[PDB]
Amino acid sequence: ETFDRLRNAAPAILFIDEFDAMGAARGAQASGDESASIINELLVQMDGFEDNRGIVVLGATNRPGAIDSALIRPGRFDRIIYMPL
Amino acid sequence: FISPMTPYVPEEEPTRTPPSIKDTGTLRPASEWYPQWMQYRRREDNYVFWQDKFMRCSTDIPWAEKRWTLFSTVWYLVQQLRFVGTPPALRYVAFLGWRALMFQVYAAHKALVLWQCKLDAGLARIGSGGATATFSKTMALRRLHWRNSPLAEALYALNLYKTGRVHLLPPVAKPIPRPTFFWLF
Amino acid sequence: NKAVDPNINWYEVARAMAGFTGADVMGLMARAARMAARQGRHAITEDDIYAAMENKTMEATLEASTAGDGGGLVGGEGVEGSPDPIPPQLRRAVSVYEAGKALLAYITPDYEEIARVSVCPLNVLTGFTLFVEDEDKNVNAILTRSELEGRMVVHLAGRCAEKLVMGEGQMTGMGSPDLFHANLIAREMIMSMGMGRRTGPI
Amino acid sequence: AKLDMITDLLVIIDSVRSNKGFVVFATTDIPHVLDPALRRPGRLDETICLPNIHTSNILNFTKNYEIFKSAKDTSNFGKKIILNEMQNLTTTS
Amino acid sequence: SNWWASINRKTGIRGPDPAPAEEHTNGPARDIIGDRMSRRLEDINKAERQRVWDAMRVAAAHRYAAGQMPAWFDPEWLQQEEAPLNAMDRMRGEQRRIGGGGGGGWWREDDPYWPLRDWGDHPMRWWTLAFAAIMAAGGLATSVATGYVEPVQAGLGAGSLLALAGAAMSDARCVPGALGVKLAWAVCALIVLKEVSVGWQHKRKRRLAASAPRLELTGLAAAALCAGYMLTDMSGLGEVALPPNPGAVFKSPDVAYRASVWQKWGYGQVQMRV
Amino acid sequence: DASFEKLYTYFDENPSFGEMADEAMELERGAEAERA
Amino acid sequence: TPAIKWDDINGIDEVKKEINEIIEYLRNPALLRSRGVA
Amino acid sequence: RYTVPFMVISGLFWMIHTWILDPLPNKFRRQEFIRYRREM
Amino acid sequence: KSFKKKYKDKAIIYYEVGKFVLNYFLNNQLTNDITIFGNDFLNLKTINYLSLYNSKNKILLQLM
Amino acid sequence: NYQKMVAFPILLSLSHLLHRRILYLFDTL
Amino acid sequence: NQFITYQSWHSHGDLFIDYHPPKTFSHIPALKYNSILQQPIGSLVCQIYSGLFNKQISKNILLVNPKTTSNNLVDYNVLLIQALAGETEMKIITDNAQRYALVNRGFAIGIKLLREVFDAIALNTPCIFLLEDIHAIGE
Amino acid sequence: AAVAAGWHLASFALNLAFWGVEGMPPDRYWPTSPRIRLQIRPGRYGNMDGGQRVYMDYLARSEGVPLN
Amino acid sequence: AAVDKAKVLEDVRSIISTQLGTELEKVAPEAKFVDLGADSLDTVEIMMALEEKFEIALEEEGAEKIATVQDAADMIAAQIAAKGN
Ligand SMILES: CCCCCCCCCCCCCCCCCC(=O)OC[C@H](CO[C@@H]1O[C@H](CO[C@H]2O[C@H](CO)[C@H](O)[C@H](O)[C@H]2O)[C@H](O)[C@H](O)[C@H]1O)OC(=O)CCCCCCCCCCCCCCCCC
Repeated sequence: ETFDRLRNAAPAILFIDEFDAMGAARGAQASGDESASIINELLVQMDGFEDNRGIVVLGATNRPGAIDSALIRPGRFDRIIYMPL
Repeated sequence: FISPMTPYVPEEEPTRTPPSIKDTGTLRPASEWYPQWMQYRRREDNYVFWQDKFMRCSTDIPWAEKRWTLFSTVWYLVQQLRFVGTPPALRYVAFLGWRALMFQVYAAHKALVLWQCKLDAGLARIGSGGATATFSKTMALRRLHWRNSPLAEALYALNLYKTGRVHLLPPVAKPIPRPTFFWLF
Repeated sequence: NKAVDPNINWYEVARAMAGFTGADVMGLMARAARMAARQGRHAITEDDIYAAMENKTMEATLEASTAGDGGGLVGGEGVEGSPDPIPPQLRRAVSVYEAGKALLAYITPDYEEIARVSVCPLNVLTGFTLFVEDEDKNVNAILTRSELEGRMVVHLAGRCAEKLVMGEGQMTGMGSPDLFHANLIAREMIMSMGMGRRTGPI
Repeated sequence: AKLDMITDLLVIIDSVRSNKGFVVFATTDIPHVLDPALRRPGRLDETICLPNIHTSNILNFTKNYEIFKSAKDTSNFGKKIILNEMQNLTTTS
Repeated sequence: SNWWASINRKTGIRGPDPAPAEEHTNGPARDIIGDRMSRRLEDINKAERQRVWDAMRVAAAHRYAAGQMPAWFDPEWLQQEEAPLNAMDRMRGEQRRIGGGGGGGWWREDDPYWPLRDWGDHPMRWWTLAFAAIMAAGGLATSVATGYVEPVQAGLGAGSLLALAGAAMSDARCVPGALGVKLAWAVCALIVLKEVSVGWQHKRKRRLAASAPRLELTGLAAAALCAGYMLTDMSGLGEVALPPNPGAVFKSPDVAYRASVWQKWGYGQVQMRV
Repeated sequence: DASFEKLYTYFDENPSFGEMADEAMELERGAEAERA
Repeated sequence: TPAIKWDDINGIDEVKKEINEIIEYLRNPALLRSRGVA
Repeated sequence: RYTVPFMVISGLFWMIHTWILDPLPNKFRRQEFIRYRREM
Repeated sequence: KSFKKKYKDKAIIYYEVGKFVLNYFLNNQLTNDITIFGNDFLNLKTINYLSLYNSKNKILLQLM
Repeated sequence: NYQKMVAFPILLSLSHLLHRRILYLFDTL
Repeated sequence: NQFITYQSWHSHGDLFIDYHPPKTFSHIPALKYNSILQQPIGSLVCQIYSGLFNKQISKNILLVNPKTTSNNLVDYNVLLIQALAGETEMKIITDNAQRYALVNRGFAIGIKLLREVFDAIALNTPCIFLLEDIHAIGE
Repeated sequence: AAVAAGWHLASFALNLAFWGVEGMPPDRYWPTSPRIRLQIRPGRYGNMDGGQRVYMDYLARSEGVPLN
Repeated sequence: AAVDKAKVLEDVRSIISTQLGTELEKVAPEAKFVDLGADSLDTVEIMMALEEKFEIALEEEGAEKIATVQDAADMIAAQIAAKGN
């Protein structure tokens, strides 16, 4: 529903904070149907088919190496910006 | 200014794909799959049999063969009807018939080349008296491999008929480049 | 089931395949069909099967001598440490090396007999002699001093031959694994098997 | 770390031969740590080694050059016509 | 003969044969990468240098015709066809290694295959000039003899175009040569088309079966000239074709080129996802 | 007498970038005109 | 949907161009594709 | 006149000819197993 | 102030000039028609090839 | 001339377009 | 754009079948200079274009690209397989074997997941499986 | 009538010589699924949990197994 | 390209013998075709048969200088080596 609303109001800059809540993989959390379903839906909504014209998703994270090999694959979140001091 | 002896011969881009590594060049049908000389070569140096398929059909396509024109637009329909519009069974039986016919026409061309060798000897006698009565085996293979233009054939025959000189050959004919007329073909 | 040449002595081939399971045999026939395609044939011959065994050995060595940088051993690549037309001096040295190894394995009595000898298999800058063992002769447990000393002679044979032919200064580094193997046999005879006269059984 | 997954990966890879229609490509950068059982026939036995590409002249200039030249015609023969319009003693042609 | 028993490990081990051969270097880099890739790299460098030189002289031509050139520029340098570096490399290679048309004519004494020598012109130059002459003469004679004006209008009018094409084909290594052979083919194809579709007005007869546009000697000669152009040389100006489709650039590695074709073909705003 | 190194240095200082780069520069100029 | 300017940011210098890429992608595509960003 | 019955005959024959003759590339058993194990 | 700049610049340009002079002389002034400017940075694969094969002269060429 | 010469490319194009139009009629249905 | 990334044939894991990637062998000029690649890649392409790859016996092929690339700046194994699938216009299903490196409470959940994936890809034929980093589970 | 029926039989025999899929390349313009060809995806309205059960039963019947 | 010259010579001898009438023995490497009594046109027919058997293009310039069976096999083997390129 978030991505459908975004595709309605579609030039847009959806900013997601604490991406490690959903951008991580199995580990110290109970990785069952829940995280798999939300990451599958994030993958298909970011990927294609539903054309995301004018939609940029800025994901804030502190551990990019903790981001799964599903949202790094060329065509998901390939661009990465490091904020220096 | 920087004239390097030989007058600079501009090397244009190729317009036709180079002939396949399994070709014979002699109007004879090529082999079914394997060109039969690989058995006389070492293994793992026969890698250039698929390296002919690549760069003959994938990676070294001449850009003159990628030209979009009205003739190529029409010809796509013929090729589409041949490949996806005609069953491979009927294509196979037509392929067998064409192979047999091409073998027969190659035998006919080989006999014609041997007769042209006999005519070569006859014209080389009438023109040098009776001394030179041989014939050029390199020119025989040149006729067999279709490397001669009709002008070259006529000039060589005339040359035999009035001065002899069997082993003085015309230049080898260059490959015919692909004709292009703007957007037409 | 498949297409093979009928003039194949499957016993001699199975003798060359001493120490194999059955799925190993199956996969070896599959890659023998691959070598038949490489040579340009649809049918499999015993030459194709022997080339499959050589290809397996060379592939096994190549996936231990390229894992990160490699060098020299895989010639014919078109990249940095691998000239594509293996130079005449290098192929002469490889031929001399493998001819010396084959000759000194032939003239050594009671040795493993030669099935094939190949110069630069898989465009690899060394030769390869396919040696067939007699499992029924000395099972998988028996080594005698005659066999060990003959193996030492045969493994030093290639570098001795290339030293005699190409000269002392033109010897290449392809004799290093065989030299280390001869040194390994001598080290196991002296320090492990207790065949030293002065060292003794310790 | 319980490494019993190897003896099930062997069965999983061996079950592909009973199947038909698809092709599996298993990629790795370290074949030495691979299980030798996994290299047995009926399993990932056929190997296509792809050597390194970071070759300063060869597989950099040739690579980038064919990649650039395969994207467009880059033929400018007709643009040489101005080389035949240089000695007109006029203002334009 | 007992060349062993003197083999010394201290004074050096030598065989009976006095050394194998010599060692050929041809450069450290060519030792490193080998042939078939040194050759490929050399051909790539030569082709790229020639392309850069041709682009440089075309751009220098455009700037010199604009009067935007510095005072040291010599327009005669634009007559240097080969790249200077390739010309120098060819000088190095050659210094380290060593019936009356077109040109002359010898006729069964010496140089017998003189017509096949590259004289600088197209092979069909004298054929198209002769066809222009006979077309103009036949059209004038037919119009004088009958009174129809289609023979002279479709006579001299096409003969002038064929003569201009034959003039342009006198140097068949340039854009005028390619344009001349294309113009000559267009004129001969138009003659064949008119002859086999419409016919000749002065050849109109009473019966419908006697009208019969057909293909007479003029159409046969024009079709033979067309086939002569196709079978001798027509390649050149092959850059002029229909504009590339979005289906060409679907697998193109150039995002900029794919987007340019996308925008030119009206799509433009379709997501690329590459 | 080389006298073409002048041409090479001149065309390295003032090169021509092709029709595609001309189109890209036209797009950039239109963007700066519509933005600034 | 929530409700100091860009020039008020001074802690970054080089990555401002990479962020400017996002600004120009949202304000003007097919210019970003002319810079190779599909 | 003969179009409709021949079209019906060909339609029935090609309905049979992708269910029995020329099905999926001998992977029907794997598909049915997937259906057995996925109804949990 | 600028003499140190002159010394440093002269050292850098003479290093580069001598390196490319040696590269041209070895790779070109010694089929084999187009001028090739071979490149340095031998890797471990190249080092292994030149050490296990070739000769003392061919190693000395790389050292030059 | 032109009798079965201006017809064969046109009939070829008509056959190809007709087949693609039947496929696209299935697609729109 | 005929390049699409639909879900599996079963659909409603998420196998993520990739249809017609926009790649060709012109993307790899390093393929024409490799003697090892020509025979298997050309055999696969000609089997696909002939249709025989539909009815052929499935096979596993190991690919080796040694670890010299800085970070993940375009892996040449996935580049080559994507070029194969794009040239042949064929479904390609990619996966990483790291995601199946799971052992919990003495049981391997990643093994069951990989078995489910290998049994699910059996239904979307013809296709090209691309299992990357087989060393992660095949140690 | 024999000529008309022979024309129809010739068309049917041509289709028989076509037979299956062999000899035909895969086409990026014509995938085997109309949902691939068009852009048809299920969304928020319509999909419900029980629909998985119904989908399972329809897929079992379409594959040809009498289990549910 | 590492052509098996022994195999090439054996098949060349077989072709020469097969065309003419002699056995495989009489066709020796050093034997001249003239010795076998193949006429000029017959030598040409033998070159054609060699081309047909090896599926290669014989090097025209130099076919007037094919004298020995060894020369024929050497030119053929050089062509087999040069075919792959
Ligand atoms: C043991 C089995 C018994 C039968 C087998 C043999 C007996 C009869 C064989 C067929 C009939 C006679 C064929 C003679 C001429 C070939 C016809 C043709 O035009 O040429 C056919 C060509 C040749 O095939 C392809 O041809 C390609 C193109 O080459 C040639 O392609 C053309 C050949 O026409 C041009 O001439 C061109 O110049 C030349 O380059 C390739 O080179 C290959 O050869 C191959 O791929 O095919 C094409 O392009 C066109 C594809 C469709 C045309 C179908 C024509 C005939 C179909 C018969 C079906 C009836 C079924 C009952 C069985 C009984 C058979 C009567």
